[PDB]
Amino acid sequence: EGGRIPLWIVATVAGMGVIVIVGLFFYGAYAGLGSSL
Amino acid sequence: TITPSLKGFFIGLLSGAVVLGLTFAVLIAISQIDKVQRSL
Amino acid sequence: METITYVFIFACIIALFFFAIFFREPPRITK
Amino acid sequence: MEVNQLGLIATALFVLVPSVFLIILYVQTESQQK
Amino acid sequence: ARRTWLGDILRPLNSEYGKVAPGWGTTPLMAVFMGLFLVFLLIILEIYNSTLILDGVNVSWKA
Amino acid sequence: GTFNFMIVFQAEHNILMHPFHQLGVAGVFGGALFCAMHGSLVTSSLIRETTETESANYGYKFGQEEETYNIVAAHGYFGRLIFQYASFNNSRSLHFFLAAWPVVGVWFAALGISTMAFNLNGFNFNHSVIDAKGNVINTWADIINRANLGMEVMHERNAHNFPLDLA
Amino acid sequence: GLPWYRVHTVLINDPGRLIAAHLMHTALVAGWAGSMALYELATFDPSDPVLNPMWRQGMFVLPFMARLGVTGSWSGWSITGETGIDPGFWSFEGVALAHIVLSGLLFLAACWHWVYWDLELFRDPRTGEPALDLPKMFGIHLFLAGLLCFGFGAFHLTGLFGPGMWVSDPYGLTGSVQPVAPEWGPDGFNPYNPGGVVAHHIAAGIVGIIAGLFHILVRPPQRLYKALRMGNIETVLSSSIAAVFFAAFVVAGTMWYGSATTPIELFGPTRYQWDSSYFQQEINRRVQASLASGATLEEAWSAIPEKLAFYDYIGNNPAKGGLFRTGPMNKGDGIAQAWKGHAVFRNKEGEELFVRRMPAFFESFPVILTDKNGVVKADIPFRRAESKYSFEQQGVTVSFYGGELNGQTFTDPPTVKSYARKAIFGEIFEFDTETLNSDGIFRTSPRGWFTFAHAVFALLFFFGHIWHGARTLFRDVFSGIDPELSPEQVEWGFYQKVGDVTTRK
Amino acid sequence: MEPNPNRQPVELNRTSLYLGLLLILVLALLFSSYFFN
Amino acid sequence: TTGERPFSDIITSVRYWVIHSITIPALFIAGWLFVSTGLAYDVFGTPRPDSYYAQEQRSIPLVTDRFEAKQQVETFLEQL
Amino acid sequence: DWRVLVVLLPVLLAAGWAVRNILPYAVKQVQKLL
Amino acid sequence: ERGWFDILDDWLKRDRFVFVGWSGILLFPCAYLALGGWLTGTTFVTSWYTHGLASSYLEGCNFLTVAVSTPANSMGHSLLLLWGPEAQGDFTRWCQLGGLWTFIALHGAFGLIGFMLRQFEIARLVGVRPYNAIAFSAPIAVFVSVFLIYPLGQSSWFFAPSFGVAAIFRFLLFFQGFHNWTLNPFHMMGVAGVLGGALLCAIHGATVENTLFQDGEGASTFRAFNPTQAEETYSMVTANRFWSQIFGIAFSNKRWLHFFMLFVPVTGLWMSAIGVVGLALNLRSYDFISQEIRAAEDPEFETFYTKNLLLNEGIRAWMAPQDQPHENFVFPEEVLPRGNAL
Amino acid sequence: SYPIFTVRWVAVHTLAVPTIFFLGAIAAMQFIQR
Ligand code: CLA
Ligand code: CLA
Ligand code: CLA
Ligand code: CLA
Ligand code: CLA
Ligand SMILES: CCCCCCCCCCCCCCCC(=O)OC[C@H](COP(=O)(O)OC[C@@H](O)CO)OC(=O)CCCCCCCCCCCCCCC
Ligand SMILES: CCCCCCCCCCCCCCCC(=O)OC[C@H](COP(=O)(O)OC[C@@H](O)CO)OC(=O)CCCCCCCCCCCCCCC
Ligand SMILES: CC1=C(/C=C/C(C)=C/C=C/C(C)=C/C=C/C=C(C)/C=C/C=C(C)/C=C/C2=C(C)CCCC2(C)C)C(C)(C)CCC1
Ligand SMILES: CC1=C(/C=C/C(C)=C/C=C/C(C)=C/C=C/C=C(C)/C=C/C=C(C)/C=C/C2=C(C)CCCC2(C)C)C(C)(C)CCC1
Ligand SMILES: CCCCCCCS[C@@H]1O[C@H](CO)[C@@H](O)[C@H](O)[C@H]1O
Ligand SMILES: CCCCCCCS[C@@H]1O[C@H](CO)[C@@H](O)[C@H](O)[C@H]1O
Ligand SMILES: CCCCCCCS[C@@H]1O[C@H](CO)[C@@H](O)[C@H](O)[C@H]1O
Ligand SMILES: [Cl-]
Ligand SMILES: [Cl-]
Ligand SMILES: [Fe+2]
Ligand SMILES: [Mg+2]
Repeated sequence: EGGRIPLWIVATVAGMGVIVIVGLFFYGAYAGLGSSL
Repeated sequence: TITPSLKGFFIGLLSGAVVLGLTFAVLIAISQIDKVQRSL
Repeated sequence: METITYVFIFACIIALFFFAIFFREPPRITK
Repeated sequence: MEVNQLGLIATALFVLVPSVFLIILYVQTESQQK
Repeated sequence: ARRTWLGDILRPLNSEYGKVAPGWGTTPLMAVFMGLFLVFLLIILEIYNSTLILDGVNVSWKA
Repeated sequence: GTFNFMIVFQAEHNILMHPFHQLGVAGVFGGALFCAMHGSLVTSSLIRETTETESANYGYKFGQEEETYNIVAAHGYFGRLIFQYASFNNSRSLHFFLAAWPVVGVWFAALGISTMAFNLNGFNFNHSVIDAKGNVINTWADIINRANLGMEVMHERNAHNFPLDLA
Repeated sequence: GLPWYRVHTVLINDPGRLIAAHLMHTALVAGWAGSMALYELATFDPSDPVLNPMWRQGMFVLPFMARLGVTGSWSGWSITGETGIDPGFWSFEGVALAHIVLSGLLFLAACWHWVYWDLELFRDPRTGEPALDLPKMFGIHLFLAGLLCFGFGAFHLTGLFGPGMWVSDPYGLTGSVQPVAPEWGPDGFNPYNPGGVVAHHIAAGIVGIIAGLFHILVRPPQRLYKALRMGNIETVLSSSIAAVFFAAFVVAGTMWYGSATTPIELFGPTRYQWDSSYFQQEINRRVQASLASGATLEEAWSAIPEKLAFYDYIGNNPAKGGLFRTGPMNKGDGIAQAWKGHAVFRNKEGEELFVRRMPAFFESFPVILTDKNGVVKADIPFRRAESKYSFEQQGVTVSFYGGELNGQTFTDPPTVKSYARKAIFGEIFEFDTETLNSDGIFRTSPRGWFTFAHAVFALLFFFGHIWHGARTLFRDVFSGIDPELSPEQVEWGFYQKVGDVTTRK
Repeated sequence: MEPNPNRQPVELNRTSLYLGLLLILVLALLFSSYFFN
Repeated sequence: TTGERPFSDIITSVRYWVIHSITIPALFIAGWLFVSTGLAYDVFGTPRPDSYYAQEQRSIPLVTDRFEAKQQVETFLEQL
Repeated sequence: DWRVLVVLLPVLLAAGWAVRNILPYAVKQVQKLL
Repeated sequence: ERGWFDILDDWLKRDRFVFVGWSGILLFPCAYLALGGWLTGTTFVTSWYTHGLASSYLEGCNFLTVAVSTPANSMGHSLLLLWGPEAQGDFTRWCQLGGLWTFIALHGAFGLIGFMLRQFEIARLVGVRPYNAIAFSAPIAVFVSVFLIYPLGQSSWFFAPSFGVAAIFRFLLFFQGFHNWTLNPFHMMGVAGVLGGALLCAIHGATVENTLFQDGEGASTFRAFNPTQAEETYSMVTANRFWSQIFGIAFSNKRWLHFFMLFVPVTGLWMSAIGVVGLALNLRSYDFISQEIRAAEDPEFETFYTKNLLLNEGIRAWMAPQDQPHENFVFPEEVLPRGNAL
Repeated sequence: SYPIFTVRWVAVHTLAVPTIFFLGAIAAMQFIQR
């Protein structure tokens, strides 16, 4: 139904998802492959 | 005779022909189905 | 001769600055 | 310094030929009426 | 305009400005020659490039 | 002397791998891009005020009250080149962007040099990728490193007496 | 008034003065050709086609005259090193004279067409307006182009009525002008097959005659005439420039990679012949064959032609020059005098060592010597304190086979090192560095210079094509857009089809 | 002969002269070192 | 406007998220598995951490022939 | 290869669920155009 | 009149969210594949067999170090088609051979052509002059000279830029060490066009924003503009006076100003392209002969020009063995040029 | 009222679909150890 889930919630959740995934990528810089260790 | 690279050439030639053929077929089809509306 | 040439071109550029600023085509308001 | 002997004439003409061309065009613009 | 002996002889060759064949005319035949020309250029490129290698065609100074 | 400064800077700080210099490049490459963009779009939409034989620049008169190009037409073009909401229709917003993009980028460039001044250097991924046994698997970062080493060992060839170049 | 960058636009509506300007341009170009040839003849030294050929002397037009059969001078020499030959009128000088006379006649014709610009021929018989029927003009010109192209191939290149063209062996040792039969099989499309060149001109010529006839007789489709604006001479400018940049890119490529039409005796070797050690391989093949047949090492190397050794030298690689390193290759390394012979390096244990050659990328290169298995055996150290491989430590010697130094062995470490430094360039030569006050710094050949100018011009002509294409298709808005242009045409949601008013919603 | 009607006056204003001279002089200041080499 | 439904309307609608609470995670998990199963290595020919070198080899398996390049890589991969 | 099926298994189950949730509105769109 | 061509033309030119046009038939597949190829390569594809490098996220590289690397030097200038005589239809081997490089370069090239055709097509339909297409000739001159002409003059594609952040950085440093590219006057004009362009962007934007007429009550001034307004939103007369008094000269003509904004960075990029065409043939501005003659004879003569050559010499010797692995360079420690201590 | 499948829909998905797939792939890579 076109308008039920408020756009500000979608933006906040989408944004948080981006931070989590990019955060995971940064964590990976320090562990496993590409970590220098 | 037909060297392996001449065969490769024909294959690349047919693949491009198929890519272009299908593309224009699909676009011609969609253009005929969804016509623009003009005043008489 | 090279030093003379380089200094000459530079001097000509500085002279050009002077004329471009003080002897410009004056901006005139019209429509 | 052992520079190329044609460097002087090349530089001089490079400056003079187009500079002169512009001066010719400018002056004959100014002398037109209006 | 000035007429000359040569101008009069050549007159017919410069008299059809703007003359066209109707509609699409020979465009379809033009397209086919263009298509064949494209394939031709592709062939000579790929030979020079050693992407298309043919018997008896040694792309080198040694042939 | 400018190029000398740049090469030695790269050797000692790996400036290319520093995000502030990368932002700087984005600022100047983008500033040039947007300059050409704005120039082309305004020029593309100049209103016809001149004949074929005269320069279109005589179509604008210094201090005229009317705008000299059609922004709606410029927007109609650029919005179709990409998509509608990617193009500006507000001139003030457009010009703010033109100011802000290169300025902010060059601020970061300035800050790159000003912070590498205190030896907080570009990213160092030298020997970052290692195989199962522990063999170093080189990346383009390590090839950058080889170039940097060449600059380092050669620069100021008579100036260094001790093994580390600490300033 | 007209801005400076538009002054020549006064010719757009003036066919007669356009022909005059074209005539003047043609006169300038032919005059340049004549001048250039005369300048080259005033400077060229014909005494040594082996070690001082045209391409070592900064000759640019000379190879183009030689390519098509002009090889001799009225003074008696020929580029192949012959004496007492009679070239007839069509010597280098005769070719230069013809271009100068042509230049003059074209200049006079330009003057006539400038003054008598108002010819009835240039006006449309129905409107009295200046008009050129470009579609038919194209057919006429294409037909003539076809005729000339066919005749060039069928008569000149074949030698049927003409001299033929420059051909040579795979190593550029025995080049000469020869009649060439057309190659009609698939090898005609091999860029190194000269028969392909002959076949091209015959076949493309015929196709040009046919298509020319077509274009004279059959009018353009209304739809193509309108789309390509065939009533506007600037459309022809746009498409011609396009064809020209295509052609410019092609001649740059074939000059750089080499082909039957860019022979190494005329333009110099290619960089790729150095990249693949093309001449070194052939030299080695010949030496091995001589040894297998029972010759001594001295006899084996002495049987290597001077000219072949000279190709195996980096100073003749066109990828070793500089943009502002001006003039002949002779101005850099010198006028080559003689091959010093083949340098063979040995350590104290008597094992043969090979100097690592300089790749084209490198303005400078270290001296490193390896055995036949590529293991480092000697070098010239930078830092000395931890040197292990110095010529002094390893007792490196150098012996020469063939050339000036045949039979000699050098043991003095600075002398041996001096020869090793030369060996990074390949085969070692003696040069006259005094005659031209040579500076010791590598310059490119006419192959390099030709390729540079043409790749640059080609790229710039792409902009020209784009510019004049834009001018042709957007002529109606050249002075600006419609002052009454409706917002509906440029806003969204009014027309179903962009810029078509009949499709309004 | 009758005049050629295609003839047109030509112009270069003062600003263009200044811009042109600047281009030329600056190009000369740049390329001159390479000419002297 | 050009006719298509506004993005804001779409991404705030229940039917969008009914569909995409499934399609989005599925694609993410598919990508994950492309790597976790090791299929990514074999599709593209990318060495695993244990397949860059043979145990005693310290020479890079560089391609040196144009037309026998494919066979060279095959030969290199046999030597693992 | 078995991993090809394991990797594309979530994808095909997602495409099917999307079709089931749009088929009444997809048939409606196609019939309107035809 | 209203045949299949005209019907197809109607559909291609529909006013939709993403305009298609005839140019879209070329643009969209080539652009999509170029971008897709890059993302694919940098995520999954190695450079082990062509360069001896890891180059993908899969191998452990990050955003800055991933690349789609050029093919091995032994590939020459092979088009390296999937069905060509090198890969022979094998997708895996094709990736291992650097087939994605020519894939991206070539689709990228036809993509840029499609984009510039798109610029022409849209301009014609909307009825504006095609200056945007014309300005885009500069990005085309750059892509073509650098990614195609440069490697074509060299031994192989190997020496073209690799499609990656750090790989491009490597390309810059290679050009410094081998070509002394900073000394090249065509590169210098490029720098002037880019930095001059960025200057013009900043100064024009700032000038407009600081000579605005008050056309609203808001302290945030953006809402006080209407696209359809006839009036200029800022004062050219005030802008002109400010600059005339600050800098000595100022624009007075708005059409000249905006054309000059096209001209500067467009011309600069064109000049840099010409320089790279020269470098394709090693036709460098590497040296000043007068400087070298003096320095060789006079061991006390030193300039910043001679200092920079020493750096180049270091770059070449230190980077070459790993950067050019097909050469099999072994430079024993003792031959490496080094100053004192370092 | 509004169409569901459009040119815009295709363009969006040609980018969106591989992007999410790729992100899952790169997410998984962060747990790989030598
Ligand atoms: C059987 C008869 C016959 C034979 C034996 C030949 C033989 C030949 N032809 Mg000819 N031809 C013929 C009939 C024949 N032709 C006919 C009937 C026509 C129609 C009129 C032509 C039209 C024609 C053309 C247009 C060309 C030839 C060329 C050639 C040569 C090919 C080898 C070469 O050097 O290519 C080198 C050229 C190529 C490999 C083509 C390059 C294609 C490029 C890549 C296209 C893209 C251009 C674009 C601007 C590039 C920008 C990007 C770049 C800068 C990176 C060879 C001499 C070529 C030539 O003149 O060589 C010197 C050539 O260009 N022919
Ligand atoms: C296709 C063009 C072309 C080519 C490839 C050659 C090639 C050659 N010539 Mg010939 N020549 C030509 C045309 C050409 N020539 C013309 C038109 C003339 C009349 C001027 C001559 C007269 C001539 C003479 C008298 C001599 C040669 C010589 C030579 C050789 C050395 C070249 C050299 O040192 O260049 C040097 C090249 C440069 C220094 C590069 C030029 C770069 C310019 C200045 C760039 C300009 C930049 C521009 C201003 C920027 C604009 C920016 C703006 C748009 C914003 C070489 C074989 C020499 C030879 O050895 O004779 C036996 C020799 O003595 N040539
Ligand atoms: C067959 C080739 C050709 C021909 C016949 C033309 C002809 C024309 N051009 Mg095009 N153009 C070309 C190629 C060509 N162009 C190329 C290769 C480029 C990119 C460099 C351009 C870019 C271009 C632009 C941007 C413009 C034109 C314009 C024009 C028109 C007026 C020209 C004028 O009055 O200049 C007058 C020129 C001078 C008074 C001096 C120019 C000095 C030059 C820059 C340096 C010296 C060059 C030297 C003498 C010649 C070297 C020869 C070279 C080929 C090796 C005219 C229709 C103009 C137009 O469209 O008007 C409406 C215009 O604005 N052209
Ligand atoms: C307009 C869009 C477009 C364009 C311009 C290109 C262009 C290119 N592609 Mg790309 N591609 C596309 C879309 C496109 N592609 C799409 C949609 C896909 C997904 C399937 C691909 C997937 C793809 C792959 C995997 C590869 C390419 C490759 C190439 C290159 C070589 C193509 C070739 O040699 O074909 C030659 C064919 C033609 C030029 C068409 C000929 C049509 C003529 C006019 C008609 C004659 C044909 C006739 C009917 C058939 C009879 C033959 C018979 C005798 C056997 C070139 C850069 C290769 C490359 O990048 O290698 C590095 C490569 O490996 N493409
Ligand atoms: C950036 C590139 C570019 C752009 C934007 C333009 C733009 C323009 N061109 Mg030019 N053109 C170009 C390059 C370009 N051209 C090249 C490289 C050539 C060959 C010399 C031409 C030849 C040309 C002619 C003869 C004419 C134009 C004209 C025009 C105008 C009308 C549109 C048109 O005809 O496009 C043409 C379409 C294209 C350039 C797209 C080509 C797509 C090809 C067919 C894909 C091929 C794929 C290939 C086979 C894959 C294999 C690769 C291989 C390496 C393996 C417009 C100003 C016309 C004009 O001036 O009208 C007034 C005109 O008459 N063009
Ligand atoms: C790096 C660039 C520097 C910008 C920095 C500024 C940061 C601010 C962010 C602005 C970014 C610009 C995006 C504007 C976005 C914006 O701010 O406007 C918001 C806008 C709102 O639209 P609506 O919700 O009204 O829905 C649109 C419909 O109503 C139209 O029918 O949504 C979009 O346009 C995003 C669509 C995503 C695009 C998906 C389509 C993909 C197709 C590919 C495009 C092809 C291009 C053609 C060339 C080949
Ligand atoms: C504000 C934080 C500083 C960031 C820089 C952006 C704004 C300042 C730079 C402008 C210099 C150009 C010359 C003046 C040009 C000029 O005169 O500007 C004029 C322009 C309009 O002026 P107004 O008077 O309408 O508004 C400003 C005040 O009066 C408040 O209404 O000012 C603004 O738009 C300020 C916007 C601030 C809103 C926050 C922006 C934050 C940007 C985010 C950056 C993130 C970086 C990401 C990198 C990875
Ligand atoms: C009239 C006459 C005559 C005569 C003639 C003559 C004597 C001639 C001539 C001529 C000539 C004698 C000529 C010429 C020429 C030349 C030229 C035309 C040139 C040019 C040049 C240029 C253009 C350049 C450029 C450049 C430069 C400077 C530098 C670098 C770059 C370039 C390359 C760009 C006679 C008796 C027969 C008879 C009848 C009449
Ligand atoms: C190659 C190839 C192909 C194709 C393909 C493709 C088409 C692909 C694709 C693809 C794709 C299409 C992909 C994707 C992707 C992606 C991604 C991976 C992403 C991402 C991201 C990110 C991570 C983000 C981030 C960020 C940014 C950028 C900004 C700011 C912030 C942030 C941080 C958020 C084919 C089969 C034909 C064939 C052969 C080859
Ligand atoms: C304007 C000067 C004219 C001088 C003409 C001298 C003709 S000389 C004549 O030239 C022929 C070339 O076709 C040669 O075949 C022939 O051997 C030679 O004697
Ligand atoms: C208009 C003045 C031109 C006069 C020059 C014509 C030279 S004519 C030329 O002379 C050569 C050497 O004697 C002969 O070898 C050759 O057969 C002959 O054609
Ligand atoms: C996609 C390639 C474009 C080539 C255009 C050639 C059009 S061809 C043209 O098409 C008309 C309808 O469109 C027909 O009425 C006519 O019979 C046919 O000759
Ligand atoms: Cl230093
Ligand atoms: Cl110290
Ligand atoms: Fe503006
Ligand atoms: Mg990790």
